[PDB]
Amino acid sequence: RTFTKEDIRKFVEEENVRYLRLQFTDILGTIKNVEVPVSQLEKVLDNEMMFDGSSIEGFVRIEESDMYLHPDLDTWVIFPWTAGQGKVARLICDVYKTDGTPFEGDPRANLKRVLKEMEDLGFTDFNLGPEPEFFLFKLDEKGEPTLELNDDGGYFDLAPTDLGENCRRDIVLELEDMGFDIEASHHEVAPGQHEIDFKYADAVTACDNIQTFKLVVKTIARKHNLHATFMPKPLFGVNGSGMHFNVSLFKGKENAFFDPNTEMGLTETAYQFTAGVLKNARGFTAVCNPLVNSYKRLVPGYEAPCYIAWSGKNRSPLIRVPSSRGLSTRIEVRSVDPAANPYMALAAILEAGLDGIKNKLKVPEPVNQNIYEMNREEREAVGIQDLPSTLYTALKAMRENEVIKKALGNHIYNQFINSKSIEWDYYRTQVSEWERDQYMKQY
Amino acid sequence: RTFTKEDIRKFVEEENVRYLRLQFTDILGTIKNVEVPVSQLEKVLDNEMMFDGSSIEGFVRIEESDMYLHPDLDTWVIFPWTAGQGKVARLICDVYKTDGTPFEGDPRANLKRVLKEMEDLGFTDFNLGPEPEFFLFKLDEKGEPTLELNDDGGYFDLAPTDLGENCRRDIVLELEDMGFDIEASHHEVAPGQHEIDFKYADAVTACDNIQTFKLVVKTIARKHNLHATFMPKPLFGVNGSGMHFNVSLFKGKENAFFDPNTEMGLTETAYQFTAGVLKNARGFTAVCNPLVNSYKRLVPGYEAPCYIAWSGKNRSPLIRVPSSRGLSTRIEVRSVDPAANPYMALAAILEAGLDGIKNKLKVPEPVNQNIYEMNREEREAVGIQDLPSTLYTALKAMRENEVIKKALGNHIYNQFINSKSIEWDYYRTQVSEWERDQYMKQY
Ligand SMILES: Nc1ncnc2c1ncn2[C@@H]1O[C@H](COP(=O)(O)OP(=O)(O)O)[C@@H](O)[C@H]1O
Ligand SMILES: Nc1ncnc2c1ncn2[C@@H]1O[C@H](COP(=O)(O)OP(=O)(O)O)[C@@H](O)[C@H]1O
Ligand SMILES: C[S@](=O)(CC[C@H](N)C(=O)O)=NP(=O)(O)O
Ligand SMILES: C[S@](=O)(CC[C@H](N)C(=O)O)=NP(=O)(O)O
Ligand SMILES: [Mg+2]
Ligand SMILES: [Mg+2]
Ligand SMILES: [Mg+2]
Ligand SMILES: [Mg+2]
Ligand SMILES: [Mg+2]
Ligand SMILES: [Mg+2]
Ligand SMILES: [Mg+2]
Ligand SMILES: [Mg+2]
Ligand SMILES: [Mg+2]
Ligand SMILES: [Mg+2]
Repeated sequence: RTFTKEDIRKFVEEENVRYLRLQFTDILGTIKNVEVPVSQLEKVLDNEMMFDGSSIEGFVRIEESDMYLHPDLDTWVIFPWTAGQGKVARLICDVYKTDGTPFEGDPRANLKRVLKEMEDLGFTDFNLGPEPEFFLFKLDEKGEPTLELNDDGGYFDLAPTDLGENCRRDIVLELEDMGFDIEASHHEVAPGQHEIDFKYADAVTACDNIQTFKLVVKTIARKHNLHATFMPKPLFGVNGSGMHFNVSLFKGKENAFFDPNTEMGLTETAYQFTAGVLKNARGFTAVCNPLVNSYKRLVPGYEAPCYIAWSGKNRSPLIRVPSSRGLSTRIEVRSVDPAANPYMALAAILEAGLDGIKNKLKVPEPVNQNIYEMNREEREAVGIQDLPSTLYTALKAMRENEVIKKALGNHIYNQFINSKSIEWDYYRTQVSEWERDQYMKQY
Repeated sequence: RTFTKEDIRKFVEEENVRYLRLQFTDILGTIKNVEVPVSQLEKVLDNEMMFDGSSIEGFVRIEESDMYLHPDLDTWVIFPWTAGQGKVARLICDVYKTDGTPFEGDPRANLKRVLKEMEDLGFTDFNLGPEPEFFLFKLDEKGEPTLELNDDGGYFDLAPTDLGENCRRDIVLELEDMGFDIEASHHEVAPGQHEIDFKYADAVTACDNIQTFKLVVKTIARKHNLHATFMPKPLFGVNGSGMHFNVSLFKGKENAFFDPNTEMGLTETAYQFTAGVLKNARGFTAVCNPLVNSYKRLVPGYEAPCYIAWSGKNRSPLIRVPSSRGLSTRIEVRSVDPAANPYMALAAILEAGLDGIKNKLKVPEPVNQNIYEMNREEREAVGIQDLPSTLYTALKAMRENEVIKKALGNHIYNQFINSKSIEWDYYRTQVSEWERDQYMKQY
């Protein structure tokens, strides 16, 4: 069910592939890659491809720059928009040190580490169905983006109110040709916003999917004279974009979250799992919402969470339980946004979830109600805690949580905190057009 | 005949449609749809598939916000401007709740509910032939509509006075290749105004016929560098657009409105029905004219109604009985405008008419003169009421009518009152440039 070096060797000759892209993911969720001519295949498969690690965000220092790429052969895919003499294929890679030690800073591998912990606890797969929503801006004279959305449409609109109809069709086409099992395509709430959904996959595969997804969304958009962006809240007073993380544990072909006995079809594994996410949600939101701009979307009134609670069929809370049951039984962690590093965010959610199982915690009361229309002490009554309000308050929540530190390991944890703290302090000393428009004449 | 799943399956295979487009309508009459690839065909046909009802206007709240779609299979249609590999079929859907119940808030479901009460009183089909007039404006360079109209032509004008022949011929062509029975196209009275008529059909498919028609006109208008608008009165001083509702009852392929033996040629069933339409007109005007702007159409001098009355061959009253008889025999409610939600409006007029049959009401006598040149005191004489003049009074007339509260059921009634009252209380507060032009120098 895994591919061998000779599997890959045959694909390269069958489809007459000309170039290889070796791709991997830094600490910011940003995909990086070098292209080699397929004449270098044997170097690729014997794990002898090198790059400057010091030139990558959350990696090594300049005095130990050299690092290697190790291709995960299962990640093979060919880019259905490439020619015959320019056919390009891809391998996603894990990062290693010169000595053959896998890198403590690799985000993909760190998720592979946390998934071995769920396995020793008796679960065969951790499935994630991501929901990355995006905005489409128009490009100008000289190719750079503008602030003019591509339409003034809204949820489930059709053409011409929704003008990214063709562009979404082109993204489904190339994606389907890449082995994506697409599920739905539609205009989202906010003007210019779009959603394309695809079937869930096992943890490592799902993240690889997100990275591919972004990759295809952005380039096809450019071919439609549009600029795509996964920024959390591009604009005040409209819905932001969130990368909902639908998750579930399988004991093999069977969904450990589903109960065919009860009226709400949830097992107590699932209740325990949701318990852990809720307990540790403060500690992991810096990682699921790692930009300053991520907290301009965690504001009430736009179907994004602000308050740690769970409920079914309810889109105001941090955890919605969608109505589907059966193999589709899942918890939806709505706080995640598309700027998150998927590998790290899923590591976060998984180990928080595994915290609830290993510690057999009982879940709080479902908040079956519109949490926005609740006031500070009406929710303080039922024990509903807030998520961090700023990126600075999110990191502090991180420094004091013990689970996110285990889910990330010491390197990523420190490199993440060190970067984002510098990030905050550049922001914190910016003077906004807001401050000037409100304060330059008045005072 | 009536299509069944495997009928659906075979058409999908035999035609290689790659994409389903599932559509439903919100309270404001606006079409809503999601694209899903044919991968998901079986998830569609098992009514297994969902959307967010709190982001549909006039539907559910965010706490209870998960809803499903049941496709009406008889609505299968392949878009004749989608080639292979990008070929889209459509299915109109009904809307269901998480408990498997139809949604009280579905406007289409509702028309179906009322049509059931029509089968009670012994009628097989309620046919409607709609007449959705529209305007075409010129786009500017960056794609947005301007206030320059496409021609300056009149009723029945030719090219080059009429510069919409070519936009209309393309509309007519796509429409026939979607199965429409087109009956005429021509320039309408106002400059830039156009009409395309088509055969009547049963109530549901006719409202479906209107939604498709609207979507196909706006699409093709863009292809021609135009903006189609179904706004009732886009410009002062020249006719508005109406959506004439031509209706009749059938006792099984027999025009129940046609009496072959009498001179006028109407059965007493047709008379009773008009009595009910005429009695309840004020109560259903808000739903037939839901815009502030709807009421700048409903003003004398423009071939559009403003007084509750009925006449044959006569184009001033609310209701006109056109000369044609036989199976063409119909009443024409001329108040309807194209911003009206088709399903709701038809539900409203269907029950008003039913109100008159069941109670065997008797018809006001016809007003066989140009009822725009009758003085308020001359009209009060014969006992002729006025239509509501503002959306606010129309809402007042609606809150005080019992037939309309039962045509919509409480959810649609309540949702529409609420939404439109708010739409008014913004309008009533804005300062018109009319006001600043007459008053700002004089005072
Ligand atoms: N058992 C499961 N575990 C994790 N994700 C799942 C499971 N079943 C379905 N999903 C995922 O949840 C996603 C949610 O799809 P979507 O239609 O976007 O739901 P909504 O938009 O209503 O939250 C799908 O992408 C699917 O792959
Ligand atoms: N029995 C009927 N019931 C409802 N509509 C009908 C019937 N017979 C004809 N019609 C419809 O009336 C419409 C005529 O519109 P049109 O020719 O524009 O009339 P007008 O003379 O009012 O412009 C068509 O949509 C046609 O299908
Ligand atoms: C209507 S929405 O509910 C959009 C939510 C918002 N944009 C956010 O996640 O921040 N999401 P979904 O795809 O789950 O229906
Ligand atoms: C000549 S007109 O009579 C124009 C009516 C106008 N546009 C309105 O109903 O507002 N309508 P029709 O197509 O029924 O002849
Ligand atoms: Mg070697
Ligand atoms: Mg291709
Ligand atoms: Mg979704
Ligand atoms: Mg969404
Ligand atoms: Mg979601
Ligand atoms: Mg199923
Ligand atoms: Mg006509
Ligand atoms: Mg007309
Ligand atoms: Mg007419
Ligand atoms: Mg008789």
